[PDB]
Amino acid sequence: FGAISSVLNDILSRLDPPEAEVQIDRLITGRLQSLQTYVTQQLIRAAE
Amino acid sequence: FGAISSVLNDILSRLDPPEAEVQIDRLITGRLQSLQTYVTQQLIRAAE
Amino acid sequence: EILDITPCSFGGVSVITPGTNTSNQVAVLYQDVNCTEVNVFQTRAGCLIGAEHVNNSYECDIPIGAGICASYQT
Amino acid sequence: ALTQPASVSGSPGQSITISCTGTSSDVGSYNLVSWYQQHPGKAPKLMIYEGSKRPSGVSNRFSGSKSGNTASLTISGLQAEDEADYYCCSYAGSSTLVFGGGTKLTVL
Amino acid sequence: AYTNSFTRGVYYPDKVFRSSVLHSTQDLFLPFFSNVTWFHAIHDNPVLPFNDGVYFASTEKSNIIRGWIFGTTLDSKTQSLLIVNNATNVVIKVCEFQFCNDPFLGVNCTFEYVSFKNLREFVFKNIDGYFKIYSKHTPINLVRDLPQGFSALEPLVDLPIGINITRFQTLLALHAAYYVGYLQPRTFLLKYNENGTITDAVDCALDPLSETKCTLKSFTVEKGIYQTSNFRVQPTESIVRFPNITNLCPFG
Amino acid sequence: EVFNATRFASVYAWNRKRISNCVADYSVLYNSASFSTFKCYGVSPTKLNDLCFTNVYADSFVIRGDEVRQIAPGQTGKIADYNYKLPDDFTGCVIAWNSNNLDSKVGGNYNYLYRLFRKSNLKPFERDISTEIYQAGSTPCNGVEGFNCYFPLQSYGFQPTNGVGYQPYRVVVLSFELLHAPATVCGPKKSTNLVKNKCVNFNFNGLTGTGVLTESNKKFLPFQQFGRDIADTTDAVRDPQTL
Amino acid sequence: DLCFTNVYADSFVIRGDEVRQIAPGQTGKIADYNYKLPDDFTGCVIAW
Amino acid sequence: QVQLVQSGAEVKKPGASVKVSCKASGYTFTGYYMHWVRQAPGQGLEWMGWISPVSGGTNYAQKFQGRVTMTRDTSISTAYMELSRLRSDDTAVYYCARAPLFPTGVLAGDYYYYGMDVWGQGTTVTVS
Ligand SMILES: *[C@@H]1O[C@H](CO)[C@@H](O)[C@H](O)[C@H]1NC(C)=O
Ligand SMILES: *[C@@H]1O[C@H](CO)[C@@H](O)[C@H](O)[C@H]1NC(C)=O
Ligand SMILES: *[C@@H]1O[C@H](CO)[C@@H](O)[C@H](O)[C@H]1NC(C)=O
Repeated sequence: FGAISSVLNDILSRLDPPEAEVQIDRLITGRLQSLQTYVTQQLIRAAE
Repeated sequence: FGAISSVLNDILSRLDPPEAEVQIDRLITGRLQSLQTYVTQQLIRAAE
Repeated sequence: EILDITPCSFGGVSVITPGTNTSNQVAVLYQDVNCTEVNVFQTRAGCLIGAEHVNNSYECDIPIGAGICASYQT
Repeated sequence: ALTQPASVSGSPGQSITISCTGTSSDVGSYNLVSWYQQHPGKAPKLMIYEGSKRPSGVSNRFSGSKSGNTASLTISGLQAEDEADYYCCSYAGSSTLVFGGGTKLTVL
Repeated sequence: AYTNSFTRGVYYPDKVFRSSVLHSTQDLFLPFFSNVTWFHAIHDNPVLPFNDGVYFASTEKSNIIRGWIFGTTLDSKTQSLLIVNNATNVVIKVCEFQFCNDPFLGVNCTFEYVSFKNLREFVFKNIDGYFKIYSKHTPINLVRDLPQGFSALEPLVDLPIGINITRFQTLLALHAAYYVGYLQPRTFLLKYNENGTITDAVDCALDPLSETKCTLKSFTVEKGIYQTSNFRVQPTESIVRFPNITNLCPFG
Repeated sequence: EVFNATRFASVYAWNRKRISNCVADYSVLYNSASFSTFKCYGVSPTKLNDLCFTNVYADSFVIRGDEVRQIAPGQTGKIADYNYKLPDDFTGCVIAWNSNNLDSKVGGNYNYLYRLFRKSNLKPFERDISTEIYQAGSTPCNGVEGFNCYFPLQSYGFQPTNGVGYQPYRVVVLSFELLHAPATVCGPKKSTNLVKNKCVNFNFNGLTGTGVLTESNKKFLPFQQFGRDIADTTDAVRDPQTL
Repeated sequence: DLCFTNVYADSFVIRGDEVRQIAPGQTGKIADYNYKLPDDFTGCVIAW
Repeated sequence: QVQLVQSGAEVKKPGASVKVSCKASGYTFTGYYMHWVRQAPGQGLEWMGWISPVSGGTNYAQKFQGRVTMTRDTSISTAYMELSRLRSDDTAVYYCARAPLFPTGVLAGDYYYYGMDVWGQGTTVTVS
């Protein structure tokens, strides 16, 4: 979702906070969007 | 949601437009995501 | 002079086939388009290639659309 | 390969002119004309560049012009110091920035 | 001469260990059932381009093919990669050697390394100046053409030469037919068994059946109907439309 | 051999040294105050002796004082487009120091040349030594210079009386690359004792995590270093010391 | 392919010797007492 | 302060070769096409060639094309001219010529303009 790598350990060990923060921000925004889609699908499937 | 403060008036009175625009963008993005979650929960509850 | 502008042929294509251990024959259907710019059957659902149009009606195996569908028979 | 007078004579205060003709290919086609002045036992000193432009420091009394294939150096108000040789040149197609017969200006 | 490439031209795309998984990835691979050039060595070694990597296949019985050269001009004017193998030693160089009119073998140096019945498959590619060479040897019993089968190539050589290469050539041992083909950026779905070996591969740039295979991420598609992104017809030309403005400028 | 070298190369013909299988403490690059410029973009300079990469390349040259600011991703200029182009996604660092006392003759050091005329921008990490006469005009230049045909290279005037902006600056750049190959060059990072069957913080070639390492039976190929899962997480690891 | 706001056409007749005196920063009788061209001249001149 | 020192006088036998030195300073040496201009005693001035200390590029006169070899050593910032197969009309005073501008005037016609700094004198007397 715009990050340099999907694993957070590489960003935590390589990049400094001034950019690791925005990388983590992008990663967590993508992950929360995916989790919201997943829980909405699970909710409609549970309703069915 | 990444902003320096949850209140908008302080951001408008403390920051310049070049950064106040980005702060407002982040704030409205977070509020819009929360509103999407809330209206999805409301639609599910209304269907039930 | 007036000239109407129309987006040319575009529409979600699809491909139908039976199971793998049954056969390797396959059919391709260009939907909601007339494949004139591309054993062809032209119906309201577009144009299907690979299958043969048969007038004898049978039970619908894999639904294609517009009351028409395909099967794998001799 | 250019043709200027070998010596021109003038009086003090008078406006004298020394021309030099090249060809239709060197002067008649290029505003790359050159005018030097040299004193005896001294290095050649540029007077006029690009047909009519004066380099920094050159006195205004030296004026440049060109007509077809002949360039012209006009010295208004001749002075005793104006006694020297003048060497015009024109780009010749290759090498390079040479000149005419050279003209000794004498002030009677 | 030309021949077929039914299932050859597969290799390990990376060095990550997998087991019993269907992994799809896009990389430079040989298109299946494509026409590849064929050469003989009876009673023949031209220069072939190196645009986007090369796949080579050698059917040997007495080790005739013994050298390969990569470069641009091949006249000792620029750097060229030379790889040779004399039956007990493997010599790899990148120096600028003086080549004759027809280099062969009779029975500015920045790198130097010194170490039918046999089908040897190789693949050579260049990624950001890194020359990658994969290989795989097998015993076969065929003289006519290339035997049909599936076999992956293990990573063998990786050299950071950084030399721009556009042509290559082979070198025999005079006192041996071989096939050459080109690679394309294709998407392949490979199956890794419990042993981690590539047992099957599907190229969904050939037929819609393999396209549905790439779609469902499985080597077996059930009875049904599916597809992917739509195919759109491209414009043939560009039509510029502008007024015939009558007002002119009175420059006359 | 780079910093303490008696001589360097030109701008376009920069010296490129590839390093493999070595250690670098990087402490000498921090305490030394002789470096006028030290800009690390891809990796933070403080967190350098604890990461590890596959390969590294050092490109050294000598430029003008005004061109020192041209070594940056996305930066444009004469040297940035005709002598040395840096990619936008550059993972490395740049060091630069003034040496006007060394690379400057009493009358001017003209041994350094730089490319100023080229009909196209250079590629990232591209080296061009084309001495062909540049064609500025429309007339063809068949090996003859002059009008509309100028030399593609120009010499530097390095005099001890020039200003700080026109002083010779030695500039080196370190570019790191990390592939699936075993990581070769990084800090010393002395290996700790290996402990099995315990929840501990593991670190392998920069890959840091927390987990329990246990004996395995998966036969990994000699060129297979790390093993990933469906979720792109590491499942098996090869000890960089013993097979 | 570039089209501007306004055009100014200055038309006159000079001598054969003055044909070289029509340029930015020219010296001469015509270039000083009759018609002078600015140094930042953005245009063109056609003489026949 | 552009300083320019030319080598000393020479006497030569005809058909031989003569080499004149030309040491420059006080300016950016390599940034100039430097010419070589000769003049017979009491005659007109005669240009011979020029050189770029940068890239060694040079160009001679067709009259001199073949008999003149012009070199330079930018380290000591010193140009050199040689004329082989000498003869009688070669007896003359020779100079170099440092040019006005820099050829960073991309199309500033450099260096087809001039010699602003000329050298003292080099008298070549080719007499048997
Ligand atoms: C394919 O396999 C299934 C499951 O074993 C079997 O029922 C079916 O008959 C097979 N298809 C054919 C054509 O034999
Ligand atoms: C579709 O194309 C076929 C020719 O392939 C033509 O006969 C038919 O009339 C077309 N139908 C329409 C609706 O244009
Ligand atoms: C995998 O490797 C093991 C180890 O030798 C071997 O016994 C087995 O036959 C191989 N194949 C499978 C499917 O396990």
